[PDB]
Amino acid sequence: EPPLLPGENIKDMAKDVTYICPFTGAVRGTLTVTNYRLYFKSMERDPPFVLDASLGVINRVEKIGENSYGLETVCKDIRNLRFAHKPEGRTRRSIFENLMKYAFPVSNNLPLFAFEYKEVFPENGWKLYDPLLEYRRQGIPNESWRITKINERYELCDTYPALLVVPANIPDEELKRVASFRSRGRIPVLSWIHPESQATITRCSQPMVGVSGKRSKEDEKYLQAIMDSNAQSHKIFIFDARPSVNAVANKAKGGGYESEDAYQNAELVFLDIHNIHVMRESLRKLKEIVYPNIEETHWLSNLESTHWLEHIKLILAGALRIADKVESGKTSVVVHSSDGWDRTAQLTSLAMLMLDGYYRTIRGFEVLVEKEWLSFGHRFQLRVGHGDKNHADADRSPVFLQFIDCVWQMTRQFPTAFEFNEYFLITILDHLYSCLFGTFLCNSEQQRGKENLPKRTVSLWSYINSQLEDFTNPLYGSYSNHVLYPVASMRHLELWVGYYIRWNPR
Amino acid sequence: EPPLLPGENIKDMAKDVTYICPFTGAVRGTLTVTNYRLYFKSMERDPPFVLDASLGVINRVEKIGGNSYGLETVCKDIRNLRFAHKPEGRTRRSIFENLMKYAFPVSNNLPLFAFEYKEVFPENGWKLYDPLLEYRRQGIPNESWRITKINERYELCDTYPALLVVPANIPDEELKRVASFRSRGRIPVLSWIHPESQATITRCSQPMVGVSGKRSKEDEKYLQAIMDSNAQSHKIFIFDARPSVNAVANKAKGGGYESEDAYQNAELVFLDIHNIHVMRESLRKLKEIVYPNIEETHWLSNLESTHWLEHIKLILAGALRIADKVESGKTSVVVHSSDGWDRTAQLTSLAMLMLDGYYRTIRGFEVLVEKEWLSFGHRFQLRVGHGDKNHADADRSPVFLQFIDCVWQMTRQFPTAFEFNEYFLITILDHLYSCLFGTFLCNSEQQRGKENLPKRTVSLWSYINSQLEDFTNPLYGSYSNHVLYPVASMRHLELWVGYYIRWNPR
Repeated sequence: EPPLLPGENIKDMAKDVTYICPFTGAVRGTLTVTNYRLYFKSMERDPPFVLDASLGVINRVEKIGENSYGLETVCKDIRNLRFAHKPEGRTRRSIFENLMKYAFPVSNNLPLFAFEYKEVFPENGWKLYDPLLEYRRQGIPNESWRITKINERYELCDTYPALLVVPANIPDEELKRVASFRSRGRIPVLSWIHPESQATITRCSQPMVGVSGKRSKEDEKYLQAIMDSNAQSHKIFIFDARPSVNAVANKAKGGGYESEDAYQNAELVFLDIHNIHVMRESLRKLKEIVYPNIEETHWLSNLESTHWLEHIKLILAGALRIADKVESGKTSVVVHSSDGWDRTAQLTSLAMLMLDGYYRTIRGFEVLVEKEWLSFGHRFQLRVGHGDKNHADADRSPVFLQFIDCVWQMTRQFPTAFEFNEYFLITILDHLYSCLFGTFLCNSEQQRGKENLPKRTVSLWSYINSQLEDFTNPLYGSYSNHVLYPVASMRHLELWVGYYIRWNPR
Repeated sequence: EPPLLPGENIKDMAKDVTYICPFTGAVRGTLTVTNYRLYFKSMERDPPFVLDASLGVINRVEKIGGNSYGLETVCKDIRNLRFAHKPEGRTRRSIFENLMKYAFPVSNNLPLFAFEYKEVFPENGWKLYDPLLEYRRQGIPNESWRITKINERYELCDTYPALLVVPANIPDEELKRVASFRSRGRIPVLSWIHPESQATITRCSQPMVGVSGKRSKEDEKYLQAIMDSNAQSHKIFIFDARPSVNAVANKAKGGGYESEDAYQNAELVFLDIHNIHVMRESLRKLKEIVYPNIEETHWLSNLESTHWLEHIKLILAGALRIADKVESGKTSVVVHSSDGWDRTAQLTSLAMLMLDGYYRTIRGFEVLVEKEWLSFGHRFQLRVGHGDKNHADADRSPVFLQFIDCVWQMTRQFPTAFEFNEYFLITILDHLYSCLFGTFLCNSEQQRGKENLPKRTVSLWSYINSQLEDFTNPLYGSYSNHVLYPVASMRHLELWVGYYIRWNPR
């Protein structure tokens, strides 16, 4: 039986169930389903064979010689579990239907387990990010950057946070017109500012140029304002995440990019970072060659054909170029993609980790994610698909998992630079799927507000901070050359075996 | 000008020579040729651009016409150097012909620079390996193993050492008959013995079975004697390095392997390690993709298509199986290949590094190489091709470089286990080509005797031991689980960037 959490109770049980381990072979024992997890335990071994998996990691439940009547569960953490029952046992129809029921609460009008979890913690992780204090830590407001309240009721842009930082001399009536030219109203707003130089990383969605080469004076002058806010007003850079050919296909459909005609003091650079469907396919290919068994002779070329490490390379390379342009070049940059909520989050949050050691602290990382991922409107419910049985949904993608891989890469190249360790990163990716906490539910701050998550769920980061000992890097604290420059090369980057090939007892 | 060694003098010089670096571009300065090296130096940079390359690393000197008038030199350490002079300068015909002269002393009846080198060192590295003392360190002679003097005039086997250790009850007249059945007289002689168990690693060439299934009673009974010498007289193992199909092709041609008919108490295992021409091709492919510039997008699959790491895997896997069979299985083993001097040296010396921590000490490694590579008749002159201009020779192969790569792998998987560091391994491979030292000249102990190398040349290991703290591993000394078991997997093994991709200043 499973050691139960507060709020968690057993919806089903089954004896003499066989799990077929592809490493250790067939093994028999007891399969429990709760409203949070799937537990399998076997006293036919020493040490006892244990399978402790939250329902949230389940992507599909499939019906299925020796041991060929049972259940397969495709998991979101790079494994499949498959079980066997008996033809004269008849538990399979009970266990299938209760997994199907409790694995997919959103599909079955049931509560996610985050809402039933009644554990208490010493700190409230929901009070850890204060938008106003984080800007203060950076020195905002100031003479060039003011806080507007125009979006405190989500009227300008319903997938942004309440408080937006914008250039001081641009007033609220001009922002309304700029919102009409930026896809979904996602206008350029301050992510981060350099303390010594006043150079900024701002972020937005794509400009609505379209087939006819449309322009916006106020948008153009908005970008000029960003450039004008920097002391050494050299030039402004615009990093578009997408490949050129994808940005041009966007233009055919209403979107597009900043022409050098219209944004006369701007350099546009395309970063050749592909869209969500590509990344989803990439991870799917990677899962196929890594689990259950790795074919050794074609290992390197199979890995190449997934493109997983090429995508990781490009993402960090993009972040590197942005970071270098702010730090070395003293120049302000504007980061956008199509919708400015997947690739852009990756790009700003990674550049910000390079630039500012605050975000390398456990507490500062929890802020970084809350700010740039949650507050800025990354669509986690859609991207991860919590408790929803449409496994084929085209709107699912590992964009956030890709971010955490890129961070791991940085920890390997700088093992003294982060207060957190590898286990913290894995733990984040366990709770990205688990739905134990409310942290990664909903698609915007506004939805998080309406569902009232802070009063109705526990914050992941409340748990983490009760347990800092398990997550701290012992070697931390002696990297006072405060800017990190990792090497984005196929020789330097490694496959995160720790995460993607962890289920082998070896 | 070059800072000259004792015995080294300038045969030629040339001003306003341009070296074209494929990383940093064109750079101008002074090209010296000595009787040891090629030096290029430029005061048109800081820090001054220096090219310090021994003539021994030069594989070919090519004219370029007659910056497109000059010399190309293809080097043996995974690089090419190319120079430019002037059409109205006319130094090229002087520098070409003096390189051609001094780069290829064996082709031009001239002395190798090892013979002209008159530096003195505190220790004599030629007195470091004493065959008799190393056997004593192992506990030999003893009741089961005696030292014969039958080969002190090289009469039994002219590519072996003077002193051979053989089983005590086999007398000298039976060895003569066993030499007739083992290719080139390379009879099974003791490499290493277990202190606790009396299990042995012995080594030889292939048995001369041939098309007709020939047998040798005394050979068969010789192997029985080896088995009889072990306490727990389990069974004897014979590890043939070659793939099965290569051993059968050998049998068609006079050679072959120990049949289970004739060697009734023996188990034969084939290790699927390919021959010298394959390995040469593998490194050639690897040189192509690594120098000058690496094509990043197909990096992994290009590396796979060299097979370099597959060969490294199989070699270490073979050593692993031999080591395991002695340590865990308490069983004696017999290692052979075709000639028992390339693959066998790789296999015994690597197994011996796993089994005995003495050989992991700098001093012990110098003994390991002297014993199993030099004394046992690895043909370095032919395999490396010292001062010889026949670059296409089919008898050249990186068998020893392959060994050093395998050792590097082991240092990475056990960074506290070896007293030596990466720089020591690179330094060994620098002096494998340099011909500064006498250590890697000639093809046998007998040739080394005739040419009288100990009185006429400096030992590489005399230099190393003057300079131990450049070669010492700081983390050494806390691995008292004394047997190493590396993992021979394409995930665990790495491309030795340090050695093969070192010429980039990055």
